[PDB]
Amino acid sequence: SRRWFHPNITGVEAENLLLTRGVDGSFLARPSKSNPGDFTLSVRRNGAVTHIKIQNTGDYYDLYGGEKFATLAELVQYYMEHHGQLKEKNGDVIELKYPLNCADPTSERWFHGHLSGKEAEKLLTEKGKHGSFLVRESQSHPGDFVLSVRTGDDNDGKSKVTHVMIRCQELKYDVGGGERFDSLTDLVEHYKKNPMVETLGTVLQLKQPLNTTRINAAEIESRVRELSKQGFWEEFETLQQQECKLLYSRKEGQRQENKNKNRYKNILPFDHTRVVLHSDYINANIIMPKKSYIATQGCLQNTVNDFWRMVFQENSRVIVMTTKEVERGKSKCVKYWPDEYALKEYGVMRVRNVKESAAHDYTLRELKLSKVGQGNTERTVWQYHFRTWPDHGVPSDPGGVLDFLEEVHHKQESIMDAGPVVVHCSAGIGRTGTFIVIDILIDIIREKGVDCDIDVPKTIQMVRSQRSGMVQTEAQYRFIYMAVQHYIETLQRR
Ligand SMILES: CC1(N)CCN(c2cnc3c(-c4cccc(Cl)c4Cl)n[nH]c3n2)CC1
Repeated sequence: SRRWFHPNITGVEAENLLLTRGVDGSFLARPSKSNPGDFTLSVRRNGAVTHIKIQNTGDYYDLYGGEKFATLAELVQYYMEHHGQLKEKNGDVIELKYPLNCADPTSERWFHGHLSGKEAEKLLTEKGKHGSFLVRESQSHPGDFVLSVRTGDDNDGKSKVTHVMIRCQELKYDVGGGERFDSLTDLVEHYKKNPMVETLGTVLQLKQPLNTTRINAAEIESRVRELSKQGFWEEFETLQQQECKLLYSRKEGQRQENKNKNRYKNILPFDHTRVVLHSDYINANIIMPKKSYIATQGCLQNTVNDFWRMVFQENSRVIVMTTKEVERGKSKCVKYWPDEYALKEYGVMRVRNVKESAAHDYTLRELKLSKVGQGNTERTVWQYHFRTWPDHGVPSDPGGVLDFLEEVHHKQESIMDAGPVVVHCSAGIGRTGTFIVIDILIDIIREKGVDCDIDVPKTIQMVRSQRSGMVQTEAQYRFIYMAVQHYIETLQRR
């Protein structure tokens, strides 16, 4: 559910909150507002408060003293069910028992804050379907709210927009009668499941929030203008608040004959999208939006053979490596390719490094992949190794990635019936997710023109349902917008 995350709260406010409205076992999560990628797991225990630091440089949620995780929902869930691992540095144990729910409706998809009643009717008239609703701050009475909901059938005749007053009196919310709720979210969820019925029959059904993220790709520059007043951060954490619906099973990655095949213990592939080898386990996920992807981790020494089994089985002809072998003084991926002009065997597979071509931003390696025994199974697999990506943060200018991405797309289209494009970094969720999302959004634009419809958060959430935590930080989220805008400019400048 992820109500335990408080988006706009200070460190001391979380202390008072756990100590007045919480008991030992209560916990919450919060970001440091000035330091992005800085998160704290504030846990109450032994009549005091324990602050556990979490850092996200772009690849994973690194919990200090603990493990690394793909999302905060998977972090909190892991420790609530695997009790004993979260320890107080000095041996003592931290217990996560009672999620302290937040009341802020800012990170909700349906809450539009300081929005007028005429704008709300226009957007619902234009973009809303049956059941599309929004909640805005009250035009008339300061402090109150208005639930605007569209009903009908999808205009000419019978579709309407009903406005429901939401009174807020002494921190409780109600629709003028019945039950008073502790938050706007609780009120919406209640009438989302038990919808209001009008006096003459019409059911005020809260189906889906009014979409306000889909834009015309031609006006990308206008949306980047408003997201940078903020807009970017409040749009990204609204995306992060929907990760609680993506706790799909990871039973295969958790099995113990597979625990050594994962670079990071608690970053595992979803069971319904994982790549199955013909043992059968590799930390890799099929990503589907004629182009699909394979998002996977950087190879370990004991999974290099499994990696080349996957590349062969999927008929992949392009590999995208978005990491160095060593970054931040730690190994992020094993060298799984032979030296130039050399021929090496990785299990039942054989790879020849035909020729390496060095560019400003990347190294291109023409590799010949074949299976030992079968006489003519050779295929050219092109490895695009991006090297200029920094250790922390994102590139300040998207030009190098876009040209690196344009070259990969041309390569993939030159090969008839080529399989999915293999993308990998360290954990295979951050840079890997940022790359796949940018390529997915560009593939839409390059086909159906610059005046097409793109939805950055809806695209990311779709990709996140196929692999945990695709796109890691807000800096990457912002970089996705900047990359798509730069690509939009270069075509229309041409
Ligand atoms: C004012 C606001 N609080 C912040 C800005 N707006 C939005 C609106 N839709 C979203 C999404 C999104 C879009 C499609 C599917 C899914 Cl699953 C998501 Cl999650 N991600 N992020 C947002 N931000 C309006 C509410």
